[PDB]
Amino acid sequence: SPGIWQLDCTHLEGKVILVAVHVASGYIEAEVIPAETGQETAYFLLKLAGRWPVKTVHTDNGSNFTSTTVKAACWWAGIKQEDGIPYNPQSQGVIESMNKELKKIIGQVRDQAEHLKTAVQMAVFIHNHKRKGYSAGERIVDIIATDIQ
Amino acid sequence: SPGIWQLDCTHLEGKVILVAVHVASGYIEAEVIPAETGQETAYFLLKLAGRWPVKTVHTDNGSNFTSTTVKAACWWAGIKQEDGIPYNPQSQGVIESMNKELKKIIGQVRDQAEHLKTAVQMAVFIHNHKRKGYSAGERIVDIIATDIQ
Ligand SMILES: C[N@H+](Cc1ccccc1C(=O)NCC1CCCCC1)Cc1ccc2c(c1C(=O)O)OCO2
Ligand SMILES: C[N@H+](Cc1ccccc1C(=O)NCC1CCCCC1)Cc1ccc2c(c1C(=O)O)OCO2
Repeated sequence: SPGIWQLDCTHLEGKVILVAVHVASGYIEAEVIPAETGQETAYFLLKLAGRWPVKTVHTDNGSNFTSTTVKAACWWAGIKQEDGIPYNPQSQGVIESMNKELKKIIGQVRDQAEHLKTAVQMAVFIHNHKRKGYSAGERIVDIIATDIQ
Repeated sequence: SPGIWQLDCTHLEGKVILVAVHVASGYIEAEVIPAETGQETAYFLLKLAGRWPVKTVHTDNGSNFTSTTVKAACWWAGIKQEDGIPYNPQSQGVIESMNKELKKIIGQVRDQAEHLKTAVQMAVFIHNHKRKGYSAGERIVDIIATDIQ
């Protein structure tokens, strides 16, 4: 559970926002890319796993599950690559709700940046710092620290 | 000190590697950029502060210290921007040592990636996971968790 992350891809402004959610905390990392390719997804996972102890990734679609570049990055970084099949039906809804929340925040900051990627990072900042009581950023740190000890 | 980060800029292959070091842990984030500008530095700090509770940044040089875009990002993200003067002289050496270690790792993985940015992220991963004992990634989590609690 401390090491489990979920990939999520959403669209805005004719661009792609790639998101990794730390399932237990709701903490996120995200990036803007022109389109979701295996190489982009692989690179994003390499970045993520250098930053947090990523043990398992539930991929966002079967193309990234299949992608040999994504598999090579998971091998490199010591990540177990799994499917994202929502055997729990509430998984679909949680991700949907997050995409809607993120897009709403992006709208609230959109005028404060020229480039979409800036607004997305502002949205990541707000999402991770929002107290719900602890923030997602606080919850991820506590979960992993508990796990280390 | 859980909140204190130091910016560091180094060169390789005609490109710039921008590094943020969490001083208390030695944990790092890094990116490759064509050249160090106020705008790239501002964007890097925005990304960083969405991911970790950044209270203070010691900037790497007087141009990023002066930069109005860097100041606007520090304002946006709630970061106190400070100068990077090594009033403690052992600070110069620690960063120089880190740049040489990072470059060493980058050369050990350089053949495993076409693009420099990939090699740099592999080096970030290795650096943060290296046990010296605890790794830098373990230390940063423990430090911040203790601070929340
Ligand atoms: C396309 N190449 C192939 C390659 C080319 C040359 C040497 C080795 C390999 C190779 O397969 N290395 C194993 C891997 C190790 C970790 C992750 C993925 C693969 C890797 C790659 C993937 C994604 C990217 C890249 C790059 C890049 O080459 O820089 O740059 C930005 O997003
Ligand atoms: C240069 N612009 C000016 C701007 C343009 C339009 C609206 C507001 C502003 C504005 O100054 N907002 C205040 C901030 C300034 C810095 C950080 C947070 C808020 C911002 C910026 C900085 C660095 C970047 C960017 C961008 C971008 O516009 O996307 O893109 C990649 O690295």
